[PDB]
Amino acid sequence: FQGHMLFISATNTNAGKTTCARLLAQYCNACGVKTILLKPIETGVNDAINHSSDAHLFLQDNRLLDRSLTLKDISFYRYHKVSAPLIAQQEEDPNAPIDTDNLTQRLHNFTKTYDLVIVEGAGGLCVPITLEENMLDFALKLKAKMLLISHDNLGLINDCLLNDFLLKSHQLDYKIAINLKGNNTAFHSISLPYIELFNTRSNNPIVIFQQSLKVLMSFALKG
Amino acid sequence: GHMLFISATNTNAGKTTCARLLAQYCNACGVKTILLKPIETGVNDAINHSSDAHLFLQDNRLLDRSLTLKDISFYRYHKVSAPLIAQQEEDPNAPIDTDNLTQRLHNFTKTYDLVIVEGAGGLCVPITLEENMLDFALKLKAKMLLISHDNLGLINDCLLNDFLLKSHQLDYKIAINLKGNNTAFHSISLPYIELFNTRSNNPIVIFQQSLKVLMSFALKG
Ligand SMILES: Nc1ncnc2c1ncn2[C@@H]1O[C@H](COP(=O)(O)OP(=O)(O)O)[C@@H](O)[C@H]1O
Ligand SMILES: Nc1ncnc2c1ncn2[C@@H]1O[C@H](COP(=O)(O)OP(=O)(O)O)[C@@H](O)[C@H]1O
Ligand SMILES: NCCCCCCCC(=O)O
Ligand SMILES: NCCCCCCCC(=O)O
Ligand SMILES: [Cl-]
Ligand SMILES: [Cl-]
Ligand SMILES: [Mg+2]
Ligand SMILES: [Mg+2]
Repeated sequence: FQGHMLFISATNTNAGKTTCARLLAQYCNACGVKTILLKPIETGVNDAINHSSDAHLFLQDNRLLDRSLTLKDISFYRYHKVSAPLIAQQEEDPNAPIDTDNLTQRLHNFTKTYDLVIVEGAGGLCVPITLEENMLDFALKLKAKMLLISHDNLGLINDCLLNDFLLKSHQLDYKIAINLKGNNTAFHSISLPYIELFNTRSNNPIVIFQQSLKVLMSFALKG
Repeated sequence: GHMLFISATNTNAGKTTCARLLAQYCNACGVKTILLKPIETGVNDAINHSSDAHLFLQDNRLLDRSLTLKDISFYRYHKVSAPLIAQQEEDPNAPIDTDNLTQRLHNFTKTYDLVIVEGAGGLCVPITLEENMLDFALKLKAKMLLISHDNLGLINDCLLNDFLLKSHQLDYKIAINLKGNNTAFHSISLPYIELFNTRSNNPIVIFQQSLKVLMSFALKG
């Protein structure tokens, strides 16, 4: 068995990566698709004090599959500073640059025992991890598939398209999904019309996450 | 005259404020500078007189008192949305004409040293079925000043835009709109910018610190 890998990134931080990741994993696992959730690099955390980081939320979902799992098993580079990882690393752990080769082995390792390995990035695509590498670079090195989450507010069109432009310029499979809040009545009149229009002319349509679980599972497992 | 297009990482980033600050500086230095907002959305001119165009109008009147809103802003809609969406809903029979707009903007270069043009929202914001703000800026053969917010997340937003801009044949600069009370920026984001700048031939500057530099940029041949 060789399992599949889905990288999850976003238009920016605080866009819905974590929530959507969980929602997708939940769906997959319910359909009998054995799915683990990973947050390899995380910043803005203090694990002595609080247990509500993305890695912690992931850990508790993952433990429904493998109770022996621990935080250190699914998250590897963790910093207090609320910043890009590179900046956090340099300040808090100067002698230990983030090793993407290491990270890759570890993420791939999970594909040996899981049908689907979901990997949450940090912040957006151009967020720097090392002197030489950013999150997009990392996703490419992993040879993973890309799910890019967008916010659902005024300004999403610009953000989606900027990211579309960057992604389509690189050799990877990707989908862009909008994280639509249920109570967001404005979206369907304000943004959705351009998205519809954009989709008629694009071979890589932008979908609405909450309405695309089945479609996105398929995408994730395609090969 | 010279033409500077002003866009941003997104809407509500500081285009209007920075545009005014730059015009103010220019005009003070004897560089005759007009401020234009050709396309604007989310406005209701009967009720509210604080639109970007209105602010521009009152600045512009220090140079030419006869000027009126309709002279410096041409497509204006109530809907708080991308212009294309606003147009289709509010004025279906009148697509935005970028050829027209270009004439009208260029026209001002005849009588002004510098013509500053505020876009709407960001670069990929659609104006017509075929064209977005970046397209428009290219058609204008204008120079590009892209304003960025100063918050957590600016790196990503700056670089995304850098990527898109550097992929096209235009001169541009990216300026961070740094709030004066923003102590966090200097330790949270600035380090990466400095680092980025050491390795890029198109460094990211801090707007409030770069008025003279940006004026020069705007007037360079
Ligand atoms: N559909 C939704 N309804 C309510 N809150 C949401 C929804 N999607 C995301 N959020 C909230 O918005 C915030 C975004 O954080 P997160 O899911 O961690 O995004 P990111 O991983 O991109 O930082 C969280 O507090 C989360 O609970
Ligand atoms: N450097 C700054 N310092 C303090 N307030 C600012 C600064 N730049 C913009 N603002 C304020 O924040 C808001 C940003 O809006 P604006 O400048 O119109 O953004 P945009 O033109 O990109 O939509 C305005 O209300 C403005 O007064
Ligand atoms: N009031 C200013 C609104 C300008 C257009 C909004 C940007 C659309 C988007 O990128 O989703
Ligand atoms: N915990 C979220 C913080 C990590 C993302 C910071 C993004 C850096 C930037 O693009 O300026
Ligand atoms: Cl669950
Ligand atoms: Cl003034
Ligand atoms: Mg998260
Ligand atoms: Mg404005």
